[PDB]
Amino acid sequence: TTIAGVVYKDGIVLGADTRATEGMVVADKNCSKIHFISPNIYCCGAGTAADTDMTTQLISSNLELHSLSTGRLPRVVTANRMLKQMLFRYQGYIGAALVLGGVDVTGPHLYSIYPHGSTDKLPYVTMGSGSLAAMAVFEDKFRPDMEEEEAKNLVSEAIAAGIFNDLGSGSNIDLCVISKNKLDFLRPYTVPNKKGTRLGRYRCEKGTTAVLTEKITPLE
Amino acid sequence: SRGSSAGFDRHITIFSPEGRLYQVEYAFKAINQGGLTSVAVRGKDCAVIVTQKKVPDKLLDSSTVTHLFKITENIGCVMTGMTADSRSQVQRARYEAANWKYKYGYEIPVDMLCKRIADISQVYTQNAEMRPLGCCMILIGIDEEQGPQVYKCDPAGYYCGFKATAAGVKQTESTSFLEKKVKKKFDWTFEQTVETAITCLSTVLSIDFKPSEIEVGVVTVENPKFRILTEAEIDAHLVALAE
Amino acid sequence: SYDRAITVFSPDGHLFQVEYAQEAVKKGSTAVGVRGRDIVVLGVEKKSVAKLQDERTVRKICALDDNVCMAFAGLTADARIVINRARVECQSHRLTVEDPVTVEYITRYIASLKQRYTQSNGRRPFGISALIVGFDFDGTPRLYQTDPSGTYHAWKANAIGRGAKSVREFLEKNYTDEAIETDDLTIKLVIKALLEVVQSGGKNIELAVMRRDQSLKILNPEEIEKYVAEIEKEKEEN
Amino acid sequence: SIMSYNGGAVMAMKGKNCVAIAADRRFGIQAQMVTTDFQKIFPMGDRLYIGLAGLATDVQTVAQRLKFRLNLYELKEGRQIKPYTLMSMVANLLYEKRFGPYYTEPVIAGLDPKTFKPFICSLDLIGCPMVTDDFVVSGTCAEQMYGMCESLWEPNMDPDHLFETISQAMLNAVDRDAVSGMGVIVHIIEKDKITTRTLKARMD
Amino acid sequence: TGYDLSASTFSPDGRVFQVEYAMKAVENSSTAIGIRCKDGVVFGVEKLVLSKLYEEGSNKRLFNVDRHVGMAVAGLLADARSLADIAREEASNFRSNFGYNIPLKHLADRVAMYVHAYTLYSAVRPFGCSFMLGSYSVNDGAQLYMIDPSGVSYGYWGCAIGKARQAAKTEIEKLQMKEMTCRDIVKEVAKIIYIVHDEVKDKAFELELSWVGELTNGRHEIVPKDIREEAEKYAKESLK
Amino acid sequence: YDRGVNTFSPEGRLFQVEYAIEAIKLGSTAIGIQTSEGVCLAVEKRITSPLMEPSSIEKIVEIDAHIGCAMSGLIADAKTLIDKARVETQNHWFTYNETMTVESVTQAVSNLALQFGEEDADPGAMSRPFGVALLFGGVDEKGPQLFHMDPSGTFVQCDARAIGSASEGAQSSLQEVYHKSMTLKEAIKSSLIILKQVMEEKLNATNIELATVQPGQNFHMFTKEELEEVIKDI
Amino acid sequence: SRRYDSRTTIFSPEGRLYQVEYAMEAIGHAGTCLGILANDGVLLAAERRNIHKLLDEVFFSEKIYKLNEDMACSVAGITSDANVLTNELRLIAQRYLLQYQEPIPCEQLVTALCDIKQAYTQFGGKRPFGVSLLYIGWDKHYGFQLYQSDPSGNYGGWKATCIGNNSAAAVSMLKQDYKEGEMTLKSALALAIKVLNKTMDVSKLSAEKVEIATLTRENGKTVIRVLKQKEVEQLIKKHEEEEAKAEREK
Amino acid sequence: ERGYSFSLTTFSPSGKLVQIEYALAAVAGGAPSVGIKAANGVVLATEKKQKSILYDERSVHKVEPITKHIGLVYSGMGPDYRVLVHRARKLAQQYYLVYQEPIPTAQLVQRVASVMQEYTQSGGVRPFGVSLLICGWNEGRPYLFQSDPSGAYFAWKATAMGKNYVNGKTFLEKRYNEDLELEDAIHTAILTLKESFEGQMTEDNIEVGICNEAGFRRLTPTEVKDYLAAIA
Repeated sequence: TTIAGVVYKDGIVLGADTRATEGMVVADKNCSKIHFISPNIYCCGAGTAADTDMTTQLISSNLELHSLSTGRLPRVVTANRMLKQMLFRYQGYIGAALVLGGVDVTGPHLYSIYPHGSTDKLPYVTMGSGSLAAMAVFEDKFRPDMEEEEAKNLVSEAIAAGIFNDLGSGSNIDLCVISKNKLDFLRPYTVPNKKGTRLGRYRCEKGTTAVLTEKITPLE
Repeated sequence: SRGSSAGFDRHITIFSPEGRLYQVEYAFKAINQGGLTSVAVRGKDCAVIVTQKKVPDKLLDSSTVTHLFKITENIGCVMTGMTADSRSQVQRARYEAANWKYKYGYEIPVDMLCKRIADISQVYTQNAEMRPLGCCMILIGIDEEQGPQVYKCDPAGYYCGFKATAAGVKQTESTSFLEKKVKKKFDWTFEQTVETAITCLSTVLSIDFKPSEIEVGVVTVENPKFRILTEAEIDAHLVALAE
Repeated sequence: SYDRAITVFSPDGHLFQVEYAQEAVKKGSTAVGVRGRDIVVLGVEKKSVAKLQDERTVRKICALDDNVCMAFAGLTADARIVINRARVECQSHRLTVEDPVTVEYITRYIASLKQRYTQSNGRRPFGISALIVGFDFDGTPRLYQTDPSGTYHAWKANAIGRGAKSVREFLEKNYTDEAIETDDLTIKLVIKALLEVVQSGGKNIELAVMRRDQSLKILNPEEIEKYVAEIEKEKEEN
Repeated sequence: SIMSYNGGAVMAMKGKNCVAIAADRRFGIQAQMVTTDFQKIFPMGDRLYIGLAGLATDVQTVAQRLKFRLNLYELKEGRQIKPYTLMSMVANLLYEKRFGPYYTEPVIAGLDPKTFKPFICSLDLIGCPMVTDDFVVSGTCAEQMYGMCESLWEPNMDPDHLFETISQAMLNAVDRDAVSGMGVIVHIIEKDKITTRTLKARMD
Repeated sequence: TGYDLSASTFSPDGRVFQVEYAMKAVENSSTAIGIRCKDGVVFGVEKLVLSKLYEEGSNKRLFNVDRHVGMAVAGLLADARSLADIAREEASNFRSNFGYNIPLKHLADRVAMYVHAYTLYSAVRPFGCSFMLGSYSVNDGAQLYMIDPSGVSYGYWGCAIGKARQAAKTEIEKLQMKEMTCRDIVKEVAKIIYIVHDEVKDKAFELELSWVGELTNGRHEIVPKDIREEAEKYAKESLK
Repeated sequence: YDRGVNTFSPEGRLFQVEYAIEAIKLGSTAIGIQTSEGVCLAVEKRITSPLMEPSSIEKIVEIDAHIGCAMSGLIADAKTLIDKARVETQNHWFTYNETMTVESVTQAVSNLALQFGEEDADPGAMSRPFGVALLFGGVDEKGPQLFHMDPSGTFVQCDARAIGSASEGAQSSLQEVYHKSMTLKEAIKSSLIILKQVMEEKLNATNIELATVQPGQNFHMFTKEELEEVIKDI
Repeated sequence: SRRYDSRTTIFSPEGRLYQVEYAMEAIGHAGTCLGILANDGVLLAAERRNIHKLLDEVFFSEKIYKLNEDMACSVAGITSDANVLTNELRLIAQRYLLQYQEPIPCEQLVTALCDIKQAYTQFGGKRPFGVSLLYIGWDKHYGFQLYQSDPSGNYGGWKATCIGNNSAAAVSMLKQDYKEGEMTLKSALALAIKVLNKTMDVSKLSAEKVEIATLTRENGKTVIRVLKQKEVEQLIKKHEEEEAKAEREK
Repeated sequence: ERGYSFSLTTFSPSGKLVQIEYALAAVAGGAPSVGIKAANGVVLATEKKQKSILYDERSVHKVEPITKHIGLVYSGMGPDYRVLVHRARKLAQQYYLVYQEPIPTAQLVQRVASVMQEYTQSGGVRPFGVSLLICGWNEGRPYLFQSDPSGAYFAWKATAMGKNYVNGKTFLEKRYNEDLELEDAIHTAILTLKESFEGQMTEDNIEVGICNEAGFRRLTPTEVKDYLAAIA
């Protein structure tokens, strides 16, 4: 529930947390909140995770069809416009707040998309429940035309702040960098949180539990 | 003299014994029925469509019979065959281009527009309940990363990219002129391209046309919006080619 | 979307499609139906016995309810769909009335279906003539015959399909009030009527009988054999 | 509360290369228990089981429709279902009812048809894919089951230890829950066999 | 057969004989002429008097499709009425969707596209009517577009549709109509229509004449009666 | 095939409707007589074989308690129109608390008539015209009435009309023996004797269906005993 | 459209239906299919015509498909019609399975297919599916049971039947050499090999020219096994040996 | 738009779809194409003979991909090929959306066959005048499918559609090996193409796509002419 994106001197850097939770308890620590769309387009989704996943899959399929028909690389602008029109057709009932980053023929682009269908092109965008911490980190340590490492560190710090100041994000950070030339998608970018081992290991063997019936049906 | 017909093979577009579609191939000569020849060429950085303007009578407003249509700002087109069919295809192309612009956020590439128009023409060819729009459209534009582009659809629908081609009664003669010109000269500038475009019509049809007897459209990489030449530019190019 | 008028009035107002459906009915298998004073009997020629064949699936006599049954003559597939639609109509009537179905009402709505197909767009009528046997509430035997033209009429006895005219003209002279008093005489009458049609006599023939609301059953092959022997006994003494 | 209307508890973890999936057996209305022999784990393949939790009617309907489309696919295609494909297909099935969602949170467990690599995943009422290597749980017992698993689960487990761990997990997660339990069914999918067992749980 | 039975098929050469028969059906009808000038567009249409029991102004071939657009028709008059209804429907739609009166150029383009749309399918037949639309605007001036039954719309300094269309065109060529005065052009239209009318071919006849232009405050209207008798007298004198 | 369902003749009429009229003369003979004391309808059954039950062979149908109808032609096609007429009469009663007038029933039947085509309306519609001529006998506020419904939709109010196989000639003879001041008994006697004379076969109670509508009584169909009572004098 | 319609969904002056007659004739010159019943199973023999060496032949079976868990089919005629028919049959069989939680009876599924085929012949204006279908299966009510259906919509239940070229000769061979009620799987298989060798005498019995399928009931489970190429070679060898033995004894 | 509800394709008295035979004749009269299988991939080759060089042969493409792992070529009419490939692309995208896994080539060919059958048995429509050679890779295996205008399909190790197609098939049979490599497959395909090119093939006139475990990819004229030089 903490995703962010930024444009640096070369292209786009996208980042996301991994604490996918339903209700109030953590359901997963390895959510894939940075969806692939095109070899030059990625999008980070927040909110109803199923809706975000279906939206990203549909956009990826539509841009696959478009690019393969036109013989050109997919555009961030066409993806953004399709997202806007579809979400607006559903009047925001698709609980998906998206950060669409990518590099196209006209240059790197970053867009903030709201579930009601509103979109905006901004150099740095944060979204999710923990969006405010990452937004503050960006407003504090953002510069125009930053280097690759500076952008990566800034996004990492923003995700770390969102993780440590929100109760719906953590346990990993995901990064994806898109440029004019190279696309990198490093999922376990940095694991700022570890787990201590169980001090007293407690294990059981057969005969510790009570079983009523056994049924073996060997397969081949 | 015993004008027999083979049922409906020669009457509606169904598969003929010779593996042909008779009403599809009638459209090729339906292009000729218009009696007008349109030839288009592209330079290294420009694309020029030159078309003779027919004036069967002074009593009609010849300033309003211009057959060059701007599909978008940067896409111009000209058609051959039935003029009503030409207007319908121009309207459909404008609709599709605008729809692509809204649905995809940027101007439609000329190749994709030609592909969509060709698919619509194939919709007519496939169906056996509609006239297969016996009209041929040729369109121009300026494309990034690829340069000036000229595309041409057809009632059959088989389109292709090309340096230069023509549609009309004397499209074969214009094709021959294009063959001889491409085998003679290769390097083309803007003025050479426009001079060759005028020379194609002049050599093929041999009319010594007046300045008002043609309508010419150009797309250049200085203001990629499709612009139509007026009488001043027509006379300038005429005298330049003459000298 | 398919709405081409198939059934149209030819010159002199003759429905040539109806005539062709009648031709298909005539070329179809032979079926007969008698309405005895106590029972109703249907007899179908199982022509081309074609051994190694499960005759259960090709049985042309199908029961619609506990008191209604029909035997067709014509197209087997149109017969099957009409039997399905008649099962639908009988069940719908039983639901909406919670009373036992009426043979005449069933035949009437089948005739209405046939007339709708004659009057419809893009459709052709059902090339089958149906003999509907059954019993009313009071146990009154009912025998009706409907044709692809849509007309249905009640008959004391009749025949449909191949040789239908010959069989019905034989029955109209062989039918007497005292000849259908008991099940034995009715079965013998139907068997001697179909004997002129079926070459085998006993093995290329199938008989079904319905009593007054008594769970109609199909006649056993041994019963058919012994009753053909009985009619031969009558023949030798007469 | 609609998913707790009937109650439920389903889990699935991974072994060294085998899989354990277990579920409660109690079926009844919010108040009374009707049947204690209800089946909640259904075979979507020879080496692939699926557990469903939530509204019992939605469980049964989703299972029937899933078996419908799965059988159609496998008859059209000629290969046993791949677990990832089954999970994606059921997730799509749940998403098709975005405005009419089935109040069910299912889990899918099994082995790769050719690799026999363990696979487990979970969904929600909309059908959100959730692939977690260690374990996935669903139902009204969610908190108890998560707490049990996050300490009882270890990587690279033999089938017998895997069964012991999952059996203890279900037993100790349903005995502290009121709308689930009354018998636990456990399926252990090993490389070349499956073992189906009923635990000696408290029936009340 | 096969090449002239429907508008959805080409001739072996690629012709549309149904549209050619529609052209025949619009040619054999009565004459209808439209002249545009620098300050107005006039229409003079020829009415066949089947019997004197008819009213003057009955079965008008002049329709008023927009607040400023007229329509002079020839061919099947019921088809002409239907096309006038379609034209006024299109004008109403444009006014509703854009808040101002439709320009004549786009009106004619849309109507011609509609006409051509019913020349493509075997489920319909091409219209048996040709029609000229005249309008005026403060920024555009006087405009006149003629539309064929095929669906082709062109601007005409002056056009004629009917039997004597070519004769009317040829004799009126002496007029430099592109910078003339609407009032006198009405009289010249009366003249040309009287000469091109064949009294022997049609003994009984009537004229329906109208203009639209700057003198009309940019709204289509019929000729006032007094100008009608004066133009009729001028035409009688020009008959010589 | 080739010719459509909406095709006229060179002289300007539907030859399909002409074929329908030809089928009308192919139909069974029916007779209707209207008098001041009611209206009578009769029809010949045309029994094919004695095995056919006379009960199911009835060409006279009740539209309402005050309306009877005689059909000639495609008797299978006539029952749908009869059901439509009855449901329309009952709708009129349900709406206006009165019995529907016979003339309005005939007009509505004409509205249903000649409504068919290939692609002209909803696909679930008629393809061919009704091939049945109808005689609507009835009693209403305008006294006894009788209407000849032609399949063309050209409905007619006629005092007496004979239709079917022996329509013409028999209708002229009926007119000659018909008067403007005949009683109901005279009407039934005349209709019965004309039908007996025009019978193609020896008629009896099992060869004819008779019905009447009276100003006081409802629509009553003559049973066998009264049929024999009225036919023995003729 | 009156002149240019094909009006394939109307009657004929003599009462027949030309479209179904032509479909049956085309099926007659189409591939060979044979179905037989044994006391412990039912066997199918399907003949593949296009046997070019360029075939990948990776499929388990070409004209033999599996309608549902306990019923198999053999198609005769247009293979694309066959594919669309087969997946429609699978769809409706699984529909019955969903609706009743019981394997769909073979008679039920055959009746449904014949209903839809008859309706498609009845109207729609389209050319009928010119494919004959031969269904085998096992059910609670009749167990092993096989049907032959026709493009006209008519079906019949048989102990054994064949479709394709020399259909009359094949059915004569069945009527001569089929032991009703006493046909084991081995003797049924031998009779099937005999038919495959005889009803298509041109291009005499070849392993790759035909495909063999069996359907049995083991432990209350319907097992559909497609005999492999080595199995078909074993059948060919057994047929050659038995024919040689019969001729030598003759 | 009304739409004819009567199928233009009808059963002849002999039962042969003579209309489909004419469609196949149009396929034969169209430009030829070949497809071939290797032990570890599929190669599709075809020729694009335009008119005189005024056509920009580079601008248009004939080999088309459906997915990253599926490509195809056609013999016949380009207008039909465009709509058919576009519909196949839609079907593959829909399958990927539903099942989150790449389309198997067999299932895609089955869907295309169903589309062709619907076209042939429906009303108001002309049968497709193309034959598709479809290459695909899935589950670490190669697949090459012939799909005819009749709507049927086959898995063919080698095929040749168009003019001289029977001779091309025989030539492939003579020069086909069961365990050849992709290099041998390219050699055989180019050899067949030059044996049936009729007019001195050129790197521009030959367009080739290769499908293997790395996916499907179309060879650019550089390596195209490189392989033609290596093959002679």
